[PDB]
Amino acid sequence: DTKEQRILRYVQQNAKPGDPQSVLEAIDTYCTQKEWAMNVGDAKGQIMDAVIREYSPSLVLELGAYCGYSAVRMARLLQPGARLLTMEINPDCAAITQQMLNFAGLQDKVTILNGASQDLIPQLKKKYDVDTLDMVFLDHWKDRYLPDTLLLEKCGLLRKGTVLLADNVIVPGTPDFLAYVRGSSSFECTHYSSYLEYMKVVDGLEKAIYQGP
Ligand SMILES: Nc1ncnc2c1ncn2[C@@H]1O[C@H](CSCC[C@H](N)C(=O)O)[C@@H](O)[C@H]1O
Ligand SMILES: Oc1cc(Br)cc2cc(Cl)cnc12
Ligand SMILES: [Mg+2]
Ligand code: NA
Repeated sequence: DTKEQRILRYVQQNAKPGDPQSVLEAIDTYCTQKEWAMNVGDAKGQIMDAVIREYSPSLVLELGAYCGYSAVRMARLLQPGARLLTMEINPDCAAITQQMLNFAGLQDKVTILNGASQDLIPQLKKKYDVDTLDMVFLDHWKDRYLPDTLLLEKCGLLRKGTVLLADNVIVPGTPDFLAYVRGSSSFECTHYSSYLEYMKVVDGLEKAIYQGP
């Protein structure tokens, strides 16, 4: 039995089926009262909400699903017809995420892709008929942010206006990623400060808006 299963079980026992809000609230309650887990969380969730509302992406890509907290957070604000693709390398996490989406009633707006981002990204065009992305949420292994971003660039999946939203750019930290996007005229960056309450340390998100090549 694992932490992630315990989270899922707490939700099935306490949340209301078909109700994404109550699912979020239960995950936050559990991970705040019983055992911490690396969900983006409610504070950073507020920033993610504002971003989705401002840009109204029709096609979103998430890197790193874990227990589905962030997938549920975003999918619940998507407009009719909009969709979320989420890539998860670990099949145990994809399973928990799938069940979390099922319980929330969001399964028709979200598609889980099983694999490593770098394996799946070059397949997006021809296998999943993607033209370009409207938004990408990066929240997988920190060493992957930069190479995957350059890979997204090279496969031609970004367009002028595409919103990159990167979590944990301070802790554990993604210095090479930040240096690249902040350094580059191809991206316009904003930093959103946020505090990780359990670890009592300042973190943040970076919003990088692509300008084209
Ligand atoms: N290269 C990669 N491709 C796909 N998934 C990856 C990956 N590297 C790490 N992961 C997955 O990314 C997750 C990071 S935690 C993701 C948290 C989630 N976004 C939330 O806030 O709810 C883990 O489940 C891990 O298995
Ligand atoms: O939000 C987070 C906090 C900490 Br600490 C570690 C994380 C690791 C991953 Cl892979 C994704 N998110 C994380
Ligand atoms: Mg994170
Ligand atoms: Na910049």
